[PDB]
This record gives sequence, C-alpha cells and structure tokens, in this order.
Amino acid sequence: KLGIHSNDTRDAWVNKIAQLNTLEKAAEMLKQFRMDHTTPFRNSYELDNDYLWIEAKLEEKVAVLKARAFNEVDFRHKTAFGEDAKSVLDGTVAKMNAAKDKWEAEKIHIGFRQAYKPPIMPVNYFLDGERQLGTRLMELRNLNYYDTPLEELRKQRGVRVVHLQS
Amino acid sequence: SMLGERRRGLTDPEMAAVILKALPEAPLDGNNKMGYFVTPRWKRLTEYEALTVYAQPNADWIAGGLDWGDWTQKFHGGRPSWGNETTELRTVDWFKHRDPLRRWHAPYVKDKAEEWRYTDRFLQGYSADGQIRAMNPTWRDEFINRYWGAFLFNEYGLFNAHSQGAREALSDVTRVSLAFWGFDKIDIAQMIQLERGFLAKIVPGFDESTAVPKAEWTNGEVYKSARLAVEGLWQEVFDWNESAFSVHAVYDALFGQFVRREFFQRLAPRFGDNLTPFFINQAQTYFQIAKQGVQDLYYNCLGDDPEFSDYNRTVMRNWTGKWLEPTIAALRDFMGLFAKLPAGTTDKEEITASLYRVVDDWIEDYASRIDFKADRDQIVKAVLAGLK
Amino acid sequence: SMLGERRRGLTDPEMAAVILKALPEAPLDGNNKMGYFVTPRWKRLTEYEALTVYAQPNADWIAGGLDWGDWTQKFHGGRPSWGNETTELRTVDWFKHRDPLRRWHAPYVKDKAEEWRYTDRFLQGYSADGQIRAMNPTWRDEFINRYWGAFLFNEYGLFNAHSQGAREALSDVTRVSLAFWGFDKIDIAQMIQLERGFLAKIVPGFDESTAVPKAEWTNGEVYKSARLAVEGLWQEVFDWNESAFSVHAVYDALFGQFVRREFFQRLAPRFGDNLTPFFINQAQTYFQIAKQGVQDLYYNCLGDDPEFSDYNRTVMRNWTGKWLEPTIAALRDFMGLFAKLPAGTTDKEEITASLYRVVDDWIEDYASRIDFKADRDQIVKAVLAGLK
Amino acid sequence: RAPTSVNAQEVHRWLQSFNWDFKNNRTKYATKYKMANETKEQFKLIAKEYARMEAVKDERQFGSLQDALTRLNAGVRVHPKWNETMKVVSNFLEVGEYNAIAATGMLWDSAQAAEQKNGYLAQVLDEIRHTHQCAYVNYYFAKNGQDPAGHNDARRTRTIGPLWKGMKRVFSDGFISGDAVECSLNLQLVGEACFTNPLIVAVTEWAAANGDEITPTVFLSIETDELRHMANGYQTVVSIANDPASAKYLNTDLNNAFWTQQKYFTPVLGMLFEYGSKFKVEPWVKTWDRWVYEDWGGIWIGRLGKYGVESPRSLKDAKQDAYWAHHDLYLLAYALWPTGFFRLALPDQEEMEWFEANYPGWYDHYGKIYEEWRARGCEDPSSGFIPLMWFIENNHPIYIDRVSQVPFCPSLAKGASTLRVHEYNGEMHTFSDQWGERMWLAEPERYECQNIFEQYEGRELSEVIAELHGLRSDGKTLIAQPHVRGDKLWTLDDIKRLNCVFKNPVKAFN
Amino acid sequence: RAPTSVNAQEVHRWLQSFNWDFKNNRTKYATKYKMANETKEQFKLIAKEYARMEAVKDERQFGSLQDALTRLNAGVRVHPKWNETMKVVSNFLEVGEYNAIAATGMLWDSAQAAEQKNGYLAQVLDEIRHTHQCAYVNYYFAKNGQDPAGHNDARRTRTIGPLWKGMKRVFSDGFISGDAVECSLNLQLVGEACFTNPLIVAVTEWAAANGDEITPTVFLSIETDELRHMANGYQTVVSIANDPASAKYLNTDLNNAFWTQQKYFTPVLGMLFEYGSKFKVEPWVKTWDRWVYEDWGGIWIGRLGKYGVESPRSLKDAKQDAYWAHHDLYLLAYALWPTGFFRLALPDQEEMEWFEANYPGWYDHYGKIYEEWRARGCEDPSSGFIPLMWFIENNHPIYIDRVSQVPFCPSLAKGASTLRVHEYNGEMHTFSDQWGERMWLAEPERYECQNIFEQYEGRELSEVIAELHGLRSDGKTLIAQPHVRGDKLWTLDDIKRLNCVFKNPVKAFN
Ligand SMILES: [Ca+2]
Ligand SMILES: [Ca+2]
Ligand SMILES: [Ca+2]
Ligand SMILES: [Fe+3]
Ligand SMILES: [Fe+3]
Ligand SMILES: [Fe+3]
Ligand SMILES: [Fe+3]
Repeated sequence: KLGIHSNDTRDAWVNKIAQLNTLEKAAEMLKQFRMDHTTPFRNSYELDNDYLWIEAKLEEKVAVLKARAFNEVDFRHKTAFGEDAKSVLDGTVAKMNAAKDKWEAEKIHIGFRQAYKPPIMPVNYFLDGERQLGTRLMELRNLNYYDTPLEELRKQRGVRVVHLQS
Repeated sequence: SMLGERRRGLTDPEMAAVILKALPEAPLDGNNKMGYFVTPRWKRLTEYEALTVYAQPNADWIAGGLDWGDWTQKFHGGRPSWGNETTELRTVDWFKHRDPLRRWHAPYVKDKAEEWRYTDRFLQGYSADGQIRAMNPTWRDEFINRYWGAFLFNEYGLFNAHSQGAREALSDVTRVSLAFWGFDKIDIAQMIQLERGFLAKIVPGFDESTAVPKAEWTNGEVYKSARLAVEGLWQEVFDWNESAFSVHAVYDALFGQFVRREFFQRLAPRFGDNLTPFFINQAQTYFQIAKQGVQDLYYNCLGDDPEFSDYNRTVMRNWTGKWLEPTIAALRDFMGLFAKLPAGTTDKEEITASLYRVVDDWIEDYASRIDFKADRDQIVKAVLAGLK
Repeated sequence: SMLGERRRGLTDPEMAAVILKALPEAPLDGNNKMGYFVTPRWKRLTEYEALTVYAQPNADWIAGGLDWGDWTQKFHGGRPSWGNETTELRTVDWFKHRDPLRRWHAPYVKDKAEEWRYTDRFLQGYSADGQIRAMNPTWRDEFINRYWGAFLFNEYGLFNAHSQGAREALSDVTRVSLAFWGFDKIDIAQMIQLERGFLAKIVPGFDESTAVPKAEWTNGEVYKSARLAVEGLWQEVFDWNESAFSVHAVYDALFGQFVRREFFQRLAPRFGDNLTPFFINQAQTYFQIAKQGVQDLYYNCLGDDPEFSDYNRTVMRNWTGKWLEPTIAALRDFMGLFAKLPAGTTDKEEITASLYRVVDDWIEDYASRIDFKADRDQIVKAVLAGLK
Repeated sequence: RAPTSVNAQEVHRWLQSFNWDFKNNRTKYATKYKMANETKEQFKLIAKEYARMEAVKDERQFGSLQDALTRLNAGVRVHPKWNETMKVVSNFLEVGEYNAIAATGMLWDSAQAAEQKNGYLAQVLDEIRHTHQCAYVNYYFAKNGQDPAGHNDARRTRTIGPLWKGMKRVFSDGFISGDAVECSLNLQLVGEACFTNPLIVAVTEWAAANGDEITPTVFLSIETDELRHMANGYQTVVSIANDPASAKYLNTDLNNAFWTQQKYFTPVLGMLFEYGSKFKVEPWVKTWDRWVYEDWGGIWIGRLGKYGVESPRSLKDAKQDAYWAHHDLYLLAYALWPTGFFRLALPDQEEMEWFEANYPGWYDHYGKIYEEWRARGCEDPSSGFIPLMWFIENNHPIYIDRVSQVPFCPSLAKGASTLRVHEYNGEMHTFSDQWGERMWLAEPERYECQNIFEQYEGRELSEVIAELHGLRSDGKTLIAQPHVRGDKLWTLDDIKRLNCVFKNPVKAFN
Repeated sequence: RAPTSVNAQEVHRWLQSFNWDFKNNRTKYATKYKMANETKEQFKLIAKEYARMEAVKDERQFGSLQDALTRLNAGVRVHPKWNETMKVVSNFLEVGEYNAIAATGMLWDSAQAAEQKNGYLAQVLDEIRHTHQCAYVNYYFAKNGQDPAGHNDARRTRTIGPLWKGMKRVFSDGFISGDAVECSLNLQLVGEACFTNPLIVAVTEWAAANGDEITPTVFLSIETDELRHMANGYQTVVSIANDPASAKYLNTDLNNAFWTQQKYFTPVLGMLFEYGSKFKVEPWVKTWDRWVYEDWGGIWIGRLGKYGVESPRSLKDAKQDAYWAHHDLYLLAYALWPTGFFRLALPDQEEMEWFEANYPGWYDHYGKIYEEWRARGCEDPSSGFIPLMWFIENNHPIYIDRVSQVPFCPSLAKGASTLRVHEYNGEMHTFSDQWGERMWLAEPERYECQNIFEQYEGRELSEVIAELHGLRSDGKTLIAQPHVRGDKLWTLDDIKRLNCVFKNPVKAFN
C-alpha cells in the first residue's frame, strides 16, 4: 500500500501513536519527531511525504492526554513538559533580542517551533511568540537583502553546489 | 457605433457557427452538479454548501483537507499558512460546520440591505410623525446619548475580536460564519451611532460627537469591567476558537444579553422611547442568528465530535471558567447604572429576575451543552453585589 | 437536446445574418426618451412619470386627456367608462398629480417585500429571544387581542373605501397612488391579525380567532361611532375624491392617528410590549407615505388648481365639515377605552396633550391647506367629553 | 424559545371574517347578478407575501434587461419589422393591462365575500405591474432600439390611426363599461382565458424568432401572474351560479363578450404576427383554431358546464368569418399607413411563398395587389401614391363598424362581405355582422363612438398628422412609413402634396 | 417635523474615534513596519450601505444568469476550449479570492487606525463575495455546460496537477504567509493592481470572443469592487511611509512580491489565453508589456515614488524571461495532460499561423514538436503515447522550482534555460532563477513544498489519477483529455496500459 493519503508508513505510525498512553511519553515522542522530521534542519527526509500528516496525529494524542492529566490552570499556562509557558516565551524572546545576526535568529525561531509548537505550549503563548520572534528574524534578514552575492550566500547557507547551468 | 466594434461569439454569425460546429452532440458527462462529492448536511446538497465547502485549499494534515503536501510559502520561522497549531480544539473534520441559516455572501448582504433601506424608511416616518415629542428628555440626553452610546464601544471591541479568526479559521464554512458574526457586531456599533446622529438632527442641542460616550467607556465606572473584558477577549486571546467561543457563548451571551435586552430594551419603553428598541430589535435578531451558528460549530460539531468530544468539552469548560469571572465583573459594574435612574423606574426584584432570565437562557443555550456546572444563584448573587 | 430545437434570431447564424442585413446604419430618430412629451414635475423626467403618465386613454373632454372622441362602449343607459360626472372636483389637468415618493409597481413591491422578510426575521428573533416574558398578560390577552384586533376592521373598512376609486379615478397617476393607499391599509389590517397569530403560537392559551375582536367592533361601545363613520365613508360615498379626501385628510388623520400613535404606540411600551410597536411602526411609516400623496393631490394640484383653486377648496372645506363630526364622534367613544386601563396608566393631562398633538398635526398638515378654520380647543373639548 | 413566525396562509385563514354586515354593504355598481358572499379564492395571499413573490420576479427580469441583454445589445439586433410590431403589441396591451386595473377594481367592489374581493384585489395590483411592464418594453426599445419614434410616444400617436379605436373597445371599455359580470366575462373569461394567456406566450415565440430577447424577458414574467386571474374569472361564474338570474343572463353576456373579443383579435393578432415579422412560427389559421375551438371553446368552457355555461352561440359564425380576416385587414392597414405610429412592410418573395403555401389562393388576391402597389411606387416618396387612392379609384369603400370599430371593406374582402346601413334620428350607422348589429339596435346609447372618417371629414391628411404629432424629432419626417428601410422616408410634405382629404363613406348612400 | 434620516458618511465621520487606547492594543502578527495610527480610508462605508451596494450588483448578475442567459442556452454555446479554460480560470481565481479573505483579515488586525481597519474589512467581505462568485461560474457551467467534469469537482481534482501548486504560491500562501506588509504587496500593490484588475477585464474579452457570456456577467461585477482594494493597497504604503523601517525594507519586500507574482502569471495567464481559446483577442507579448511595464511599472508605481517606492529591481529580468515563458509552459502542460482536470488541444493549423505570425520562430521550435506528437498519436487513445515519453526519449528532464512551483525544462526551452541544483542537509533543491534562489538560500524554512515528482515517485500514473478522483462519473473515462473533441476519450485503462511510472529527476545528480 503506497498511496498519497493512505499508505503503510501512515498506518504504521497510527499504531505507534495508539500505544502512547502517558502524557510524558507522548509529549517526548512528539518533540523527538519534530527534531527528526520537521524544518530544513530535520535529522532526515525519509518521512518527507507523510510527516505533516503523522505529526498532526501525534499532536492529537498529546492534546487529549494533556487535557486529562492537567488541571484547568496548568492547561492554560503550563507546557506539556511542566514548564511555565510565560517564562519560556519571555526567556526565548530575550534570547531573540540578543541575537547578534540573522543566522543566530533563524536558529532561535526555528528551534522554538520544533520544541514548543502547540499540544506542548499553549497556543496563546505560542502565537504570541510567533508574533515577537518572527518580527526580529525578519528585521535581521531583510536588512540589505541583496548585498551578499549568490556565490557568497551559497557559502553562508552552506549548501553543496551540485549543478550550475547558465 | 450602431452595432459596436466588438464581435461576440454568442451573437456573431460567423463566430457562432464555428463554435456550434465544434460542440459535442451531448454533454461529455451527465453529472452536472458542482460539489457532488460534498457530504450533504440536509436531505439534498444546498447551494450554500456547493459554493462554499472545500473552497479552502487545506491538505489532509489539517483535519478534513482534500489536498496534499506542505504550503508553498510559509512565514519566516516556518509557521504554516494555516495549521492545527492555531487552536487548542481538535476535530475529525474542520469542514463539518454548517450555518443553519445557510448564509453565503448573496443572501447575507441581501438581508442586511433590506434592513438598511427599511431603517431609512422607519426614521423618515418617525421624524415626520414627530414621535420624538413623547420621549423623556433625561432618558434621551443621559441614558441614550451617554450609556447606550458607550455600549457601541463594547460591540466595536467584540467586532475586532474577530480579526485574527478571519485570518486563522481552519475551513471555509467556519470562516464565512465567523466573518458574518463579526460584521454584524460592527453594524450594531454603527447603528448606535446612527441613532445618536438622527437624534442630533431632530433634537435641538443634541451633540452627535462620540466624545461623551467614549469618555464614559474609557474612564467611567459603569462599563469599566466590561471594557477590561473586551480588551482581553480582543487582544489577549491568540486562539481563534477561544475568541469566537468566549465572546459568543460567554461574554456576549450574559453581559451583552443583559445590557441590550434586560436594560435598554426593557426600560426604554418606559420613557417613551420606541426609537432605541427599533435598533435593539436588529441587534437581538442578529444575536439569535449568530447563536445558531455558534451552537452548530462548538456543540454539534466540536463538542459532539466522534473522536474529540471529551477533549473539546474539557477545553470549552476551561474557557467558560476563564471568561465567566471577567463577565460577572462586567455585569457587577454595570449594576451601578441602576442607581442613576429616576427613583421608581425599577427595583431590586425586577433587576434580579432579569438577571436570572439571562443566566437561565445561558445555561440552557450554552453552558449545559458542554456539561459546565453553572450555579445560577451563585452567579446572580455575585453580580447583585454591584447594586449601589 | 443540448442545443434545443428552437432557433433564436439573436444567436442563430442564419437568422441573425438576415436580421443584421436589414438593420439601418443608425437609429431612425435620435429621441430615445419615452415620455419625452410629458411635462417634468422635477428637474428631469423620471422613470416613474415615463412609465405612468398617459397610460389612461382619456380624450380631451376629460381635463388633460390627449385622445379624441367618445368611448367605444358605455354602460347601459349611456354612462361613459370614465367621466367628469363621478366627482364634484374639477381641474385643468387630471394628470398633474405626482406621488412625491414616485412609486410605480416595482419600487412599491420591493419595499413591501423587504418589510415582509425583515418582519419574518424579527418575529424569529423575538420568539428565540423570549422577549414575550416581559410583557403584561392583561395588556396582551386583553388590549391587544380585543381592542387592537378590533381596530383591524377599521383599517379593513378604510381599505374597501378605495374600491370605487380604483374604478373611477380619472388618471393613471391618481389611480396608482389610490391603489397603493388602499393596499397599504389592507396590509396593516393583515399585520394586526399576524401579530395575534404570532401571539397564539408563543402564548399557549391565546386564541387567534377574530371572533372576540370582531364582536367588539360589531357590537362594542369603544368603536361604535368608529364603525359608523367607516361604513359611511365606504358605502355611502359614491364620489371617489370625496372618499379618498375624507378618509386620508379627515377621518384616519384624526381618529386613526390618535388610536395608532397616541394610544397603542404610546401606551403599549408601558406594558412591556415592543411587539405591537414593531407593526405600528409600519402603519405609521405607511401613513406618512400616503400623506405626501394625499397632500400633493388635493392641495398641490386641486386645492391650488390654476382655474378651480377657489371652487375645489369650497368642496373640500364642505367635505371636511361633513365628516369632521362623525370623526370627532368616533373619538369620543374611543375615550371610553381609557376607563378600562389599569389605574395609574395615564392621566387626563397626558391624553389632553396627545389629543392636541393629533389635532394640531391635522390642522398643520390638512386643515390649513384648504382654509376651513378649525378651533383646536373646541375640537379637543368636544372629544374629551367622552371619558366619566 | 423556538424561532417562530407566521406565514400568509395562517393569516389568510381569518380573512373571510374581515368583512361585517350592515344596511348599505352592497356593490355601488349596477348588475343583474348576485355574487354569493361565501365565495372563496384559490390563492391564500396577503399584501406582504404578494409583494415578495412579485418582487423576486422583478429582480430576474430587470436584472437581465439592465445587464446581460444590454451588453448583448439585445435592443438593436432585432428585425426591423418586429421592432415596429412591438410598438403596437406592447402599447396596445398596455391599455388592456391598465383598464384591467379599473375593471378588477369594479369587481373588487362587486364581490361581497372578503376572499373574493381579495382575489380581485390581487389582480388590481398585477394589472398595475403589467401596465408598467408593457410600458417598460416600449421604454427600453425607445432607449436602446433602432427606431424610438412610436415606442417613445404611442400614448399620444396611437390616437391618429383606426386600429386603436377597436383596441379600446375590447381592452378598455369592454373591460369597464357595463354589468360588472359582463366586464368580467370580457376581461377574464374570454379576453384572458381565450386570448391573452396564449397570446402573451405566442408573442415571446415570434419575438425570439425575430431577434427579440427583450419581450420574452418581460412577457414571460407577466405570464407567471396570469393563473391568478384565470381563477378570478372562473370564481366569478361560481359566485353567481346559484342566483336564478344567472340561468337567464349569463350565456347571453358570455356570447356577447366572446364575439366582442374575437371580433378584434381574430384580425388583428393574426395580422401583427404574420405581417409584422420576417421569421414565422406558425400559420395563424392553425393557431386560432387551437386557441379558440379546442383549448378555450372546448376544454376551458367545458369545465364551466356544471355551472350552466354553454359555448357561445356565435362560435360557428366566428369560425367562418376568421379564415381570411387578418389578410383582409392588412390591406386596409397598409392602405392607411400614414395614420399609424409604426412602419409597415410589404411581403418579400420568401413570405409570399409562405402565405400561398399556408393559405391557398392568397397570391392571386393579396399577393397580386401588393406587387401592383409596389411597382406603382407605394414605397417611394416621389411616386405620389398612397394605397388609399387605389381603393378610391376602384370604388372599394372602407367602413368602420359602429360597434367594434373594426375597419372593413365589403367589396374587396375575401372573407365576410355583409354590410348593414341604418339611419336613426339624423345619424347613419354601418355594421359588419349580425351580432354587433343586434348589440346596437338593442343598446343604442352604449355605442356612439365617432369613427375616423367622421372626425377627419374634410380635413387634409397631412394636417391631421401634424396636429396629432405624427412626426419624428426633426419635425418633418413621418413616424409612420410604407417600408422598413433606413432611406427614402416620407415627410409631412410628401403627404401634403397628395392633397388627400377624408370623406365619410356612409354619405354615399345619401 | 420634516422627513429626515442619516446616511453612511454621517456615521463614518465618527468611525475613526471608535478605537481606543490600552496597553495590549496592538497587532497579533509579526511585522517590520508600524502602520500610522491616524491613517484614513478613501471610501466612507458602513456595514449597512456596503450590503446594499453589493446587493444591487447581485440582483443584476443573478437576474441575467437565471433569466435571459439561461433562456439563450449561453451555458452551452461556448467554444469547447474556452469551457475548459474556465474550469481553471474560475477555480484558480476562486482560491485567490478566498485567501484574500484571510489576507485582509490579517491586514485588518495590523491596522491600528479604525478607518484603515474598516477599509480592509470591506475587502474581507468583498473577497468572500468573489469566492462565491467564482464558485458560481463553475457551478453554472457544470449545471448547464457541455462538459461538467472539472467544473464540478475542481476543489479536489486540481490537487492532481502541477499548475495548481504555483497557483497556491502566488494566490494562496503568498497572500497570507509572511510580514503583513509583504502580504499586502503580493495581494494589493502587485497582485490586484498589476495583474488581477487588468486580468479580470481581459478574461471578459476573451470570454465574449469565444461565446462565453456567463463569465463577463460575473467578472464584470467582480471588477466594480476592485477600486476599493486598490485604495487599501495604496493606503498600506502611506500608513507605513513615515516609518524608518520603511526605507530599510519596503523596496525589498516589494521586489520580492513583484517577482513572486510575475513568475507564475507571466507564463500561465499567457498560456490560458492563447492556447485555451479559439478566437484570439490580443497577443500576450504586448498585453504583458502594457500591463506590467507601462500601466503598473510606470504609471502606478511612480505615483508611489513620493513614499520611497521604487521600480522592482528584477523588472528587467522579468521582461527578458517573459517572451517565450508561456509557450515553454504549454509544452509541459500538454505533455502532462493526464494530470489535469480539463481537456487540452494541440494548436490547429490556423492557430500555428497566428503564433508564428505573432512570435517569429514559434513553428521551428514548438510547432514542429506539436506536429511530431500528433504524428506519434498523442490524441489517439490506442497510440499508447503520451508526450511525456518524448521528453524521456530525448533526455529533456522536467524540474519543479522549489520556490515558485513553476514547471520548467531548461534543456528544451527558448526562454530562461538556467538551472541551479543544491544539496542541503540531505535534500536536493532545484531552482530556475537567481531571485527565487536567493529567497530559498535566505529563507530555507519558508520553502519546503514537496513537488509532484517527489510525492508521486515510484507511482504508476493511472494509480495517482484514480486515487485523487480524476475520473468522470462513469468511473472509467478521464476528466483530462489530450483533445477537445466529443469522441475517442481516453480511459483510465488507456493510461495504465502506458505503464508510466514517475521518477524524481533530481536523483540523477550525485
Ligand atoms: Ca416591586
Ligand atoms: Ca358569418
Ligand atoms: Ca549524492
Ligand atoms: Fe395583465
Ligand atoms: Fe391579467
Ligand atoms: Fe477579489
Ligand atoms: Fe480584490
């Protein structure tokens, strides 16, 4: 079974997920998945065609477990890992504002998403972070956006130039 | 000129014949129903559903989407155009919602247009009939101009609360409903100002400037907690469903219904004011229209979701508790307005019974739908403490 | 078939080619304005005038007619289809009248339709909002079901008074306005029954049957003189202009305006009844609408006719005096209704002020136009003599 | 706290009790019948629902007209002959729609039962809508068409010609002058059920065939209201069926109403369809038989049988006079073309073949005459010939029936050629049939309409035209024309130079 | 006691004062700019009046559609090729309209001045109207047209083909993902002002020429609302001009937005117009230059010079890379015909002349290729040939731009022939231009869209088509076709027999 919307990879993960019945185990597995399969810094592109779907299924399980394990206040103000969401948000915005450059800034923003994206951090704080972190990142990136030549920019990004035709 | 220069394929002999010649003997497929694949909520698919459902290009990783793959361009940082991360609520399909009034754009502006033109006719009849003569001067210059006027800012704020939702809603049907709930709120805010502007034309000395009502809202006591709540719902909530839910199934259902129906609609008549009730009739019609939608999305679709029912109810119960406190405070502060009325206008019993009507309707229409254990006498007693 | 079997000249290549070949190079007359020979009442000829003026085929022997000769077929006896002999009033041109609202069929049904649809929406919000809860049971089951419902026959009676005029009017513009004045009257009457039908649906023991309100109208004391004047304006008047003038510029302007505006519209609110004012708002919007038409016809055209100014005024003053008495009588009887109101509802100081409003309004809008000199004190005095 | 409302049917349930009893509660109009006051109406409508259903129809129609149809230039790409024909069809129908208002107003007054009054009233408003719709058709063709003259002033230019008089007889006076029931028979039982209901649809058919998409848009919408009036007409009979006076007067009033209506529409409608178009839909002979004999005379009249209604005794007579009626009349209409408010055209080769194919004998009589007139230059200004001169030369009188106002010429007609002339108290009267003759002999005073020859006697032709504004914008060119082309249009001068003076043809018997 | 009322301007006079100050009264979205607190709006509307003006437009539109146009069978009498083009045009524009709803909701959140929020709000409601209008066009052609497939399920069958991806970039994600101001530039300053306003009109022209009167009726109505959106875009620049950030970032965001929009529409709009029509209106070459270069890049943009706005620095490259763009693209779209939801046709003889006439050299390149493909039997279901094979046989790989999603075959293209292949953290990336490449290099995490080859790799063609419902109601015949005739339609079996298996072209690089 190799389908677009339904295949063995997706079925396999649905089973693995059904076996996550503890908040701590489930939350840890969601963060691990994000480090392993999301963003251009993912540890691997093996799940490129199904990771978006699988991740949503993992989030569902973490959300459900968190709502059953947490009291009302913690559900609104704590991360699935037991951290205070506001401290994390402020601590991360603090790091963002001290970012020396755009390369340090992208690492902070991208990492923040991989670690705290909603079922982990409450959305209210998370989108407040997106608002603040995204602002600084853009300000650093869009300054003199065209000054660096492509030859030099490819080096800074650190890609391996495979083929150039002109 | 006579026939014009442009030739049209439908009427130009030469072109039409070319077109007719290339046509097939019959349609290349007999399924002439756009949206045939959409699951009908009612007996047969409606025009409302066909023209709306699946308009939003979501991929399958967002519950209910028919597309596939990631978005083509995301925000700096990686945030997706639309994503599950913008709300705490989960569902098996974000496209299940249906506005029970089946409103797509045409039916929506048609009805509001009718209301607009009739409103215009009403005022011209009201002014020409000189009905303003029988309205109590104090009620007019003090309660309508200052207090009803200040309420426009409440509705304006609730309108603005919908801005993020218009951007983050996870489906076409929820986005259209949301957009219409918010648009009806800005409309009410403007009708409050319209009444003030009308009075300024038929009553010598009446100032239509918003300065007085705005000062009441921003610095007065009667609406202080109301304003604090509105400011929070609008700017401190980043979850589009928490916003729509808390606004319509908590704050506006208790505070809004009390102010509009149990205060102005109930007392204006006593002071010879048939003008304000005309506009409040629109506001209440709109409130009940929105309620149907709100109930279908949060209770029929999310609160009764086959897979996430328990979860969603726990979250909504949470949001209800979070927003019921500021709402109670808003009502409590507003109680201060009863002391301003001329003696004998109303008494503690009438005020109490009216509080109970609002609270009982709320428990029946919303609270009970998610098993929120509301104690009606406890809520009313907390509010009455504001009576001076 | 997909193309069908009927060929249309606009799209069929062969047929359209033939048509196109027969067309002239340019219009055969540059005057593309229908009704161009009609004298514009305003800056430029309006659509209302173009589509209405001169539709009636009157010959020159009926002031304004553009045709010639007698009618082709008359009544047994010799009476013409239309003739000067059906009304005492005379004029230089029966086509001079203009509805200030410029209502032809389309705009007319458009406005009433919007009102009907909004009406339906309002009742749906009202029922859903439970606003009936704050209404006085006595005022309901007894001043709305019996005395308001009975007034329906008064409006129904005035509606029928228009029948003969719908047959005898001497011009299109006067005929169109007349039909609309009457149609609006039957509408009001049907809305009264509508409200009682609505109450029946939301108030478990309320009977919608017209039995009670009818007996009150046919055998009561409250409306006896009311019903006496109606039966007379309706079946004892054979002159279309007298009927139209006496109904809108005498009776309903005094009795009608008092009952609707100064009684139910002014007192209903005091009983927590915003339902009835919703419908009365329509009757009043309608009243003031018809008013501009009545004024333009009997005052602007006739009362100020270039050749029969004095003559017509004499007849209208005569008519005013003839029906002013039965009208004043209808009021006196109605005064008995105040005695049935719960103690403290209103005092003679208020009713006296409301009566002076109706009288002064009448003298300002009608009486002074034709110069009958009416004394406000005497009228108010004679009417007021009906309270214990 | 259910969302609740109230519909039309729920209010209408109590409408019949709206009327109450009192001494003078009776019709103000003379009548020989008694409409039962328990009579009910078929549609349970109230003023507001009525407005809504009509308002929705207005949307579609005006939307089509103002948007798509204008963008397609629908007002121009119509055959010239048809653009002209619509000046007559829309405006003549407009008057019928207009007098129908007063008529149903009179019937509204006649009815005693509140429901029957309500049915008629609904029609009062419909006829107002139809008056305005027919007006809008002329208005649109004036604004966007190939020839506005006529469309733009028919309300006054129609008084010049003879065809208008007879239109007023069937659709103006026949609708409002006489027993309320006689009028109802002329309007609803005969006029609407037998002619207008089918006619309106047929007009959309001929219109479409000739490039006209405007008329269908408007007329099909008018058509949607016709069901209510059919019912009104039907309920009229049911309301007087139990009154003994009915068995004594109904069938005679119906027969007179039938003859009255067919007398005009049989000639006229067939003429406008076949001669006022290029593309044909169906031969009038076939159409007439279906409408009058089968659908109406058969199916419709039959359902009224249980109420004592029988086929008009004048039925057979109507059928024998019909066959050539429309053909005979166009000769007179074209011969008197200068008195119109529209432009006429003689049959082209394809059409003459169509007429012969469908009417054997047509060419040897009408065909040869038309070619005789054209070769002589009836279409050319400079010829100095107007077909009326040909009628004078060959001694072929043209008379106006004192009753129906329908023009007729005994000596030339291929159809009926009976002629009855009488003198009474210093006045002469000409009749074309036995039914109209009886009508006059019995009710002298109902029929004193002056004919065009009487009013224009002694007047020179160009002066009657100038006086009645039969001119286009330039003040010199005639609205009316003997051809439909864009060049060689006749002017007031081309007519004046003819020195045509009107004469009363009846005086020849003196 | 004179009849008096209150209008929209009278209330709007005070709208600005509706907003009030509080600590957290600020936008919820990330942004480099600060929108002026006192920014005003051009049009003074309130909810009620907005509804009325839009309601009037709807009556005309739906009236024409339901009445006259339906009576004229306007849904059928359209050239087959244009019926297919409208499946794509209407549905792809629908998504732009839709995302513009969320886009202006995001701008509404961004503005702090009540009047600027209200300006954006009006667009929020207009884009919902437009979404429903575009939906109605497909709904109407499905219900009444010659081939409903695709018109009836585009919302799901569009997901099969590669052209859809690029559409979501410029008209979906490009409208809502990024700095609100960047989004405003993509939507209003570029999108609408440069492409959509002239586009909407141009579609009505191409539509009328090909017999389609349905689209002009709806699109001409859509156009009447665009003036307001233009003003919002313009107002966005004003509101942020007096802010330091402006000089630092405005022209960079504007340049990026310009290239983004241009990259997709330059080749796609030209392709749909010239290849998707029978009758031509104007060569795309000149249309583009007048649109992008003259009207927008000159007139419009220079008007915004006083606010620091400069002409896009990539404008020159856009023009150079524009001449053959759409021709280069149709070769790919036709070769991948089984992946669409519409039927395509090879240029007919008359068309090749037009192309060659208007684009010298067209025949020597594309002309011959098309002739070879028909010789190979590309139109015949039994040939066992699909143009894609030809690309394989002649070693012409087709890549997908990682940023814009636009398909390109540099080895077989007359326009741009650039190709940059990079490797980054285990993933290969292919770029077709120096602008998108910079976008990816600087913003890797914004562009991770998997292409069709990546998603379809190892899959047999018929399996993807079956899985994504690319079949007609008979469940055998393909929605997409290599010709537009009514017979010999390819079935799912015809494609399966081909045994076409997808492969990712980038994996060939080591
Ligand atoms: Ca008490
Ligand atoms: Ca005979
Ligand atoms: Ca490698
Ligand atoms: Fe009619
Ligand atoms: Fe009729
Ligand atoms: Fe748009
Ligand atoms: Fe737009």
